[PDB]
Amino acid sequence: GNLDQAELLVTQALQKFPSNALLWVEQIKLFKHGNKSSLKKTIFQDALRRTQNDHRVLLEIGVSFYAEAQYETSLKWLERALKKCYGDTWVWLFRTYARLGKDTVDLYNMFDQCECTPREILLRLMNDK
Amino acid sequence: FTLLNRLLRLIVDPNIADYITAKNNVVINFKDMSHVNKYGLIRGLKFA
Amino acid sequence: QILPKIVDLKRILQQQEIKLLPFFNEIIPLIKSNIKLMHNFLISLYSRRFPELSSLIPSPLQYSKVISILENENYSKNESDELFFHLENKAKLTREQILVLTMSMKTSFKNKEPLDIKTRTQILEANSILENLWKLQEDIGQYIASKISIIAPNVCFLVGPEIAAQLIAHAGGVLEFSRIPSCNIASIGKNKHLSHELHTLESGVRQEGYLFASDMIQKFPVSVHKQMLRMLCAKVSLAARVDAGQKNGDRNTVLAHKWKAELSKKARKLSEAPSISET
Amino acid sequence: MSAPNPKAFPLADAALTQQILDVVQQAANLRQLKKGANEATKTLNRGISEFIIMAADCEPIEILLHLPLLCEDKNVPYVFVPSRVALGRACGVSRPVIAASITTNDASAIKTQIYAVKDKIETLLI
Amino acid sequence: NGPEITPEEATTIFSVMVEWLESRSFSPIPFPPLTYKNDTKILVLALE
RNA sequence: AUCCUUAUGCACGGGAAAUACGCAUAUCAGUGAGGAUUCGUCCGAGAUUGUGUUUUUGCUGGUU
Ligand SMILES: *OP(=O)(O)OP(=O)(O)OC[C@H]1O[C@@H](N2CN(C)c3c2[nH]c(N(C)C)nc3=O)[C@H](O)[C@@H]1O
Repeated sequence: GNLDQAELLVTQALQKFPSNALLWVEQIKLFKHGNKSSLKKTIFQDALRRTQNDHRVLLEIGVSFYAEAQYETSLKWLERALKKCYGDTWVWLFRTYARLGKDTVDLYNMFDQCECTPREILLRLMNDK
Repeated sequence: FTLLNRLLRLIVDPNIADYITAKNNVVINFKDMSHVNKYGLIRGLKFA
Repeated sequence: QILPKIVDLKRILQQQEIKLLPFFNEIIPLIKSNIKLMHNFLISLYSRRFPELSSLIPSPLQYSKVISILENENYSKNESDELFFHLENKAKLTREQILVLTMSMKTSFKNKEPLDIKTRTQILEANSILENLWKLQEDIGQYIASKISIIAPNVCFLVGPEIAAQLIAHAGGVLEFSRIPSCNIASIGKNKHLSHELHTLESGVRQEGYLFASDMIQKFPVSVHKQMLRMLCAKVSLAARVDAGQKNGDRNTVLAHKWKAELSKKARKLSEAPSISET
Repeated sequence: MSAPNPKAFPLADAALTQQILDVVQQAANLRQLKKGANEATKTLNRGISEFIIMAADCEPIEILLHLPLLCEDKNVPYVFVPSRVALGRACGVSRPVIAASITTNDASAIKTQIYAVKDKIETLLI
Repeated sequence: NGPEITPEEATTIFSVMVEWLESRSFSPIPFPPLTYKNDTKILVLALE
């Protein structure tokens, strides 16, 4: 608790490094209930410019949407994170189509090409929501 | 226009239709006078 | 849980009808976040039914209401002008907003199937939640509108208390509003922006907010509007920054007097126009 | 001078002002600087700032006094310099300027002047 | 006085086009793609 | 001592433009000029007003 201080710990830590990839993920996770809605767009640009590229930034920005809403808007991001691929992304993907429909089996082969309980877990993670 | 946008959507992809509807607003000057064109079609534009 | 928590807060405010306002600050971000959920949750339900309505009707309250009206069985017999009348009367719309609905009604959605019972329930439950939230938000502003002389003596002096109350209810506090940089203010009370909006004013004001409706703007000829938002929007933020600074026990106006004097005198000069030239 | 504004704090001396205003201008020419209040207030919200400089004799002073309370939450140093007219020049502007925020680029050429001056400024905040 | 087309009037109009195009089986015109065959031929025509 | 960066000054050499360049006992202007927006926000310094010259400014050379 006191995520309020986590605002500053990110800041101090991010002043020092900053290009680090992880640190921006927690700067992002913040805006979820960080409730500062204005600057979120500008900060996703910086996170995506500062580290550029990456995965976890793209994945976390994606999830910030899926968490909220707009299951269609979070698709672009998660799909955009794959083209740079690694198991963290696929979970959110199947979740999205669940809130969407009918695409599930065909996407499945891709999974095997990126590889065993990975088939068995996917269901484990599909039961989360 | 509010009809025109719809009809062009029917026959075209919105991104263009929106442009066509927008291009006809403008602000028309003749020497000292000036009025926005809300209602009619301006026939001086190429796609008219 | 909503109805339980909602009923008391309206009465908790009505029972009082200072300490609350700091709680008020916390609340304003919270209500808004939830509404953008429920609104975006209702869209999830009509993606199948009527995909274009998301665009054409932007705000949740007018979207949630049209959800119902359109969903209602009684109107659906067909060749009912009741629909039109209803929209106009019930979920406030202007002629322009209906024309789009009518035609968009033809291309996209299917009336062959009327949405299922489960989903109907969800909508009803979602609509009720939305209404509860919206009422709460509306109530908050009035209470704010009552305290304006107390919390923001300068801002009411320029803009007028009807509006100041609307502004401060957006960031949810004087502090928050003082943080806002002046370019972003003028766009607060803007309904939204869609492609077929079909707008270019004579003014040349691309963004029309709550401030745009104020006194210090529309008391002047139409040519000087785009110059007077900007000139006023800055002095609002200067006023709002002073209000946060000001001690709660004593609030003194005086800053406003300069900032009106300048503004009225400055607006005159823009209008005045050139002195005539020797040939 | 005139009575230096009691709310002005930390107030840089003569020797620090020369060292600060010189950094300002040195950043202006690399366009790492941002001038004015709102431009500076924008910076902090984003999180790119290094330190804020303000005018002490800004008339009335209450219009910038919000910056200090914002800076303390983002952990960003700040100081007042004794005139606005001088700060106007350093930013490359004809006309008076009451606040300015140097920004971050960690590939920058001047990086080592900045850490120098923040080190000096944070001392003043006791 | 607002737009003179009246909502009830509009449906009658817009409905006719909708049936015609569908009757005629009309694919809508796409947006001009970045890679498009005729971009050259259609610039030269247009500029000349 | 070498080397490197930015600003300013004089300068060889190479280009582009003059519908362009200025001037004012004159109005405002980061205490926000003037714009952009995917509507969430984003850039941040000149805009008015009167005026001077603008198919040309100075300077040489040929041929009649
Ligand atoms: O060029 P000259 O020998 O005339 O320099 P000066 O005689 O003016 O005298 C003292 C200065 O010499 C410079 N030097 C000289 N050397 C060899 C040297 C210098 N500086 C450094 N550093 C400071 C890194 N390293 C050296 O090896 C200095 O400027 C002295 O002030």
